[PDB]
Amino acid sequence: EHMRSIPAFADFQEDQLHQQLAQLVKWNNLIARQDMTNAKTIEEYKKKRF
Amino acid sequence: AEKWVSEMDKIMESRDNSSGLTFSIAWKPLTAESEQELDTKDLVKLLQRNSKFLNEDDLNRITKHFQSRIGKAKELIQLRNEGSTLHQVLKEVLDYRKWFTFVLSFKRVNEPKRELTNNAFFKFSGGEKAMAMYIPLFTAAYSRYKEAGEMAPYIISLDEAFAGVDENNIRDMFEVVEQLGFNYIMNSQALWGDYDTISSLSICELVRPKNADFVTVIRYQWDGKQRTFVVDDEHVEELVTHD
Amino acid sequence: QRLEHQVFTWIEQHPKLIFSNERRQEIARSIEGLYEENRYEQVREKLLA
Amino acid sequence: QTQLFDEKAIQGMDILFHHYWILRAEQPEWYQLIREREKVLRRYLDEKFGLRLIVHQHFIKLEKIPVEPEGWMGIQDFQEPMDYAIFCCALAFLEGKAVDEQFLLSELCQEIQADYPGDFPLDWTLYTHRKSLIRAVKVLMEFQLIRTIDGDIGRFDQNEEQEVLYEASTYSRYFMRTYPDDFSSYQHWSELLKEDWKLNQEDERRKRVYRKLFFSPGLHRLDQQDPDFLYIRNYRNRLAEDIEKHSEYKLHVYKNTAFLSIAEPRQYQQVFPNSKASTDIILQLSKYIHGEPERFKANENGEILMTEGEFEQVVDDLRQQFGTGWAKYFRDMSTKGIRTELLRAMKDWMMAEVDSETSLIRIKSLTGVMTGEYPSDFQTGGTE
Amino acid sequence: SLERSQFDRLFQAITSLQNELENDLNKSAEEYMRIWEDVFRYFQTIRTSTADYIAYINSEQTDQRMQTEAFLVYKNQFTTYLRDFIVSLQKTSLQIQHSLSELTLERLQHFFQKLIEHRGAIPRLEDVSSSTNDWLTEYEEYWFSLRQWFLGSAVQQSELDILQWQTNEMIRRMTRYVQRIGERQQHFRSRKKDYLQLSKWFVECRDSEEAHKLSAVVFGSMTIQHLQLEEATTENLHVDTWDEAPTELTIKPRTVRYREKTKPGSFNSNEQKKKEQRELYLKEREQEKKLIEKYMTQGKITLSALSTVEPFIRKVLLSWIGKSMAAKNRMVKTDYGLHVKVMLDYEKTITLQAEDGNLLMPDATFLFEETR
Amino acid sequence: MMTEAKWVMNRAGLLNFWYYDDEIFPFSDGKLLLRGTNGSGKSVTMQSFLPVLLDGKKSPDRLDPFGSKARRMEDYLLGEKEVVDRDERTGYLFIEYKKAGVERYITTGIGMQAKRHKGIKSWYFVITDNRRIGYDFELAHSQLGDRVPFSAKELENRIGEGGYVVHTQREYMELVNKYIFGFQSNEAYEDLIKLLIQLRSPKLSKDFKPTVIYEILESALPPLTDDELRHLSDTIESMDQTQQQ
Amino acid sequence: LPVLLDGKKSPDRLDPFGSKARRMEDYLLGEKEVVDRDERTGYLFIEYK
Ligand SMILES: Nc1ncnc2c1ncn2[C@@H]1O[C@H](COP(=O)(O)OP(=O)(O)O)[C@@H](O)[C@H]1O
Repeated sequence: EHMRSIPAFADFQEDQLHQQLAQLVKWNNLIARQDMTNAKTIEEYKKKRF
Repeated sequence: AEKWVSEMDKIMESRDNSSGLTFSIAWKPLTAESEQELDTKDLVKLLQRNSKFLNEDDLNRITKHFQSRIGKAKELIQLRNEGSTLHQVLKEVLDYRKWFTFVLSFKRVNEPKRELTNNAFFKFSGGEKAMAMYIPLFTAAYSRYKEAGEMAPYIISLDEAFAGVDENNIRDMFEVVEQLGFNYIMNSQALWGDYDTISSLSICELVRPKNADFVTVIRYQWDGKQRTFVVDDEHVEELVTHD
Repeated sequence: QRLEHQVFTWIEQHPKLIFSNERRQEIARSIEGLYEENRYEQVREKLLA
Repeated sequence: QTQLFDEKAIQGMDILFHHYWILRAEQPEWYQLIREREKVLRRYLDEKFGLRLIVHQHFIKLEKIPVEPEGWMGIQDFQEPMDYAIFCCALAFLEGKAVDEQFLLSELCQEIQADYPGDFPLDWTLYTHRKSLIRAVKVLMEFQLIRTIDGDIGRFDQNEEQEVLYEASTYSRYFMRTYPDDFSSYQHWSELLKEDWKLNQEDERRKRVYRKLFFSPGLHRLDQQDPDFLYIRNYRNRLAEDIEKHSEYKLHVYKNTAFLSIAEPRQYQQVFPNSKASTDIILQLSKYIHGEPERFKANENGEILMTEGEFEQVVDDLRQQFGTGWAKYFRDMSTKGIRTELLRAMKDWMMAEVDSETSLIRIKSLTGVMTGEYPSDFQTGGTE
Repeated sequence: SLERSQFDRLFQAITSLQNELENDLNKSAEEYMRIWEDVFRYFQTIRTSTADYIAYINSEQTDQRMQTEAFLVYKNQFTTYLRDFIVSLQKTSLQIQHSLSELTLERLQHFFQKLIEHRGAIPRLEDVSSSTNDWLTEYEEYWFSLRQWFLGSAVQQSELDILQWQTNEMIRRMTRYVQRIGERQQHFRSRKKDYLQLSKWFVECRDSEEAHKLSAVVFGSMTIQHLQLEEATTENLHVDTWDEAPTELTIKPRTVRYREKTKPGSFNSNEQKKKEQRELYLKEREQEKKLIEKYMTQGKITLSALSTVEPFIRKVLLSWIGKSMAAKNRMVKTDYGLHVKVMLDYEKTITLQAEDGNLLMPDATFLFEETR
Repeated sequence: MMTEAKWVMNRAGLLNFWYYDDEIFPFSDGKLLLRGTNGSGKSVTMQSFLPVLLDGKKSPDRLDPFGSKARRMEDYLLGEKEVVDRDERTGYLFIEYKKAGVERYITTGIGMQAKRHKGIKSWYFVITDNRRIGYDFELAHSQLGDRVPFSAKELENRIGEGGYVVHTQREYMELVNKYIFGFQSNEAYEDLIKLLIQLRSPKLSKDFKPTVIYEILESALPPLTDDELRHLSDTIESMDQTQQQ
Repeated sequence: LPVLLDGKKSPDRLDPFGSKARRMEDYLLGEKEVVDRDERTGYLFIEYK
């Protein structure tokens, strides 16, 4: 959402965001947790989100 | 509520009543049952205390008083075996209408103000009784509207209109209602609304003897002197033609 | 229900035809009982009347 | 300052009876109303009925344990035993899920399939099994035992691949009451009743009579010396006075039956007569029985005995006379089907019994309380 | 971490503003600009604080954080927010709301004009083409925003009120979640064996009736049923229902041939009934009026004069006599439009005769007034 | 500036309501006085008109004079089963305000459908185009030969251009206030209606003495609506539950 | 009646059923608020011919 708010990246997509975020966690910029606690749709439940 | 009572008293003082009497009402805080609690009178004084004069110390005191009241609510739950949920006990402890009481007062001509207890009321004459009983109610229903805009029609609805007022004095009650300027729907078993103080009025008579499934409406009219029938213009045309 | 609507929209578009209240009741009920009691013939027969 | 049984208490009692339980999160008005009088309700229920009223933070529940179970009592949305089995297995599954835990419909189906205790495995490739599971899940959702994260279970009927995301709600814990011993030591449901009444030895008879009156549509005289009916006969007046005082109902007593009538049934209540067409034929049959007292002379116990053939003949006679006015559902169905449907309906209301051995039909005296007919102008219309 | 003096600073600024407005524009323009600057700097500070805090409270971070120990972290952060921010809001909002109630646009426009003076004094090199009236409107809209924030409006709940109500809702939510954690931890005494035993029992059932019976015994009856009847017609314990008089119902035939309705029904518009009833009632009234008129003598009735009277007139006269003594003026009213005055002499043995009985009573006179 | 021109109530209708079939009571300069032998409806009519049409709340307490729960709105709408052989109806109540000294009319009315002890719908409406029911507007078309009161959709269609139709008491009360009364708040309107209800209670006629006035006024003050206490009671109950656990 | 038949003035003889709603003392005095009395002496007597 924040990426889409900025005019330059307003057209952002989830896939490029995931590529960059995986890249970042490779650099230890972030602490990754797996989202197994709650969901809102079937696919969200099946997804091993973070 | 205090503003409402203040407006009501202002209106009750700002008129002269045909019975040679003037009324005034006040909404005063009561004294608590005993000193075994934070006396509710202190809390009421703090609440009525003007905001400008409020200060952090008074805020702390008010919070303390409310804490005490809630503690009393829990204590009452435990002590009263009725098993009522805490919600009821809170709604009882914090109900402010119990903290205040009304006091009606009347002032005969050039005599000191007095409180209107039942006993004093019975000494009154019929017109005095009617005025005392039906000025506070009408003046209250009129005070409420003053909160309203200028488009509002001052409506009231009286059931068994004025039952109890001695037949002669109902004239004065209608005079009062006329003066305030109410629009109303009143029902009665014997009231005919032929009193000369009523500028204009519409009377409908219902008839269905015991079990008939249809109500028959006989619509009259009034103009202050005489009570004619009503025949509707379109209905006059239809009646002329339908013969 | 839609057919009833169309029939009584056909009447009210033709003001020169005088369908009394009683005949309107007759048509209403005859439509109301389509294919359970009476075929369509009893409706259009009254319109044609 | 003491409480008294008043309009609020009567309303609370009716609400308690006519629902399985009341939930705070969904019925806040009813929950609040019931709780305020909860002291008086507990006292009265304990003294007269003996039912345990369970008042909790999230719900209020009256453990309506019947004196003698009857067909209409059970969960009505279910139509086969397999539905009950799947319902119980689903509950067992929910015991394994923490509150607000989320599980997919496939997991629930798999666990139910694994646990299902029958000799014959539960299989999802069938239509009937999937329909049974959908009915079970619908009843579960009715009691808010499980909430639905968006999806659609109805499609499961025609698409076994359907998927749904469900959430175990807190109420699942409290749904089923507690049982006396290690419940597994018992071998048949009848043994449960012998326990639940082992706690009510004190004035068992009064609680018995009150439960039968309030729960069942009627109370039939077992024989000439039925103790419950003897009790009612001995205390007709005070029973009537107490019941009128404490509830809307008014007692009736006859030689062979006793029941409570209700004058102004509120929305949530079930009553006879009602909209369902089968009642119309029940009223017509009642009138037809009234009309031939010598042919259908009731035996001393108030029963009227007829064989399936005789009942079918009666139904044919009714189809001849009043059939023109029956609902199109029955007008198009053969005699034996009408007999089956009418007998199911009359069973639900304890109007009649099908004799287990001889297939003999027993029409109970309760049927003769009410009779119905078409308006005379239509009947003359039926002549035209 | 917020500052507990936020509302204290804003209150001091508004207090100085009140102090100067009481002096009625008798001071320099720079003072007014500084006062306004302090006031709205602090107000914008508070506005940012409330925006951020309400975002924190609403945070879906909280909503997912309920399911863990992290909620404890959220609880600590939330209680810090309440203890630093909202407590000050509660202590100072009342006085602020009062002061803002005092200060409308009317008490401010001269102060706006002097603010404008100082604004002109500033050598603004910006794109200042907006007229002095534009500066006035900017300041007025700013102050109206402040007034709406605290006092709200007759059509919208103030910002303060919405903030406070959301805070209370969140407090209830958090306490209830702690309750739920207690519930989750305590109760776990699983019943699984009971449920599987129950399923085993149910599958053994032959047919639906047996299964429903078992469900009733196990879970308990899900409802109750009863017969509808309008009255406790019978009272006889000794008669079988068949031999008793049944209760008769009107079965509605389930064919439109007779009647069946789902959409709004029709009524009869029974005007002829009403016409008949009105005419009969008014005829009765007129005839009674005439019967009263029949005895009128020179505009009044004196009982001693009456020779023989209709029983109805006797009853009407007794009604009048009774009613008259109730009213001190001894005036009476009648449905015929006739005011009636009743005077009583009570030393007399006078007989009022009719077809039935001779009533001895004290003499009376009845005057009728001119209803014109 | 001038004063606004005050509204006045001159007309009051019923349509297939109670034993009323099609009646419209006129007001002479905003005043009206029903009368008749007891058991004739002199009370039920007024209860139907006021204060029901002012806010639209129809719960038994509002109709009930004692404040008890004797009769529901359905019972008034359908009438005693022992008298009228019907179990389904659609009734219309409405009042017609007129601006004194001008020829503009605003109507407000309720629409109900009831099936004996089966549940009662309701829809409220307000007409603002200066049409008057019975002169250039109607509620029951003669189509099909009989008279059928309009259903919700038809009423919305005919009114929709000139007025609003709503299906919730809150919206109706806000509309009526906004147009006729113009209170600057909903709370004041609610308290006014509470006082009007109190006036219309019968304790005056019997116990004619001042302490009745104290009870009437004391009952007029608005108490703490359960919502405001709900946060406090819920929170304290949860905290005490935690303590016990 | 029946007071002067026997003389039993207890509330059970006054109330139409026997309740304690109203008592002979108030009947003699008259209700508290309606009158200022607090003491009185009265008589009741029937005459037979
Ligand atoms: N639901 C009901 N239950 C009992 N009586 C009803 C009901 N509805 C209407 N009634 C009738 O309403 C009629 C008029 O009542 P009401 O006008 O309030 O008395 P009054 O005119 O003397 O003030 C009564 O004759 C009563 O029978």
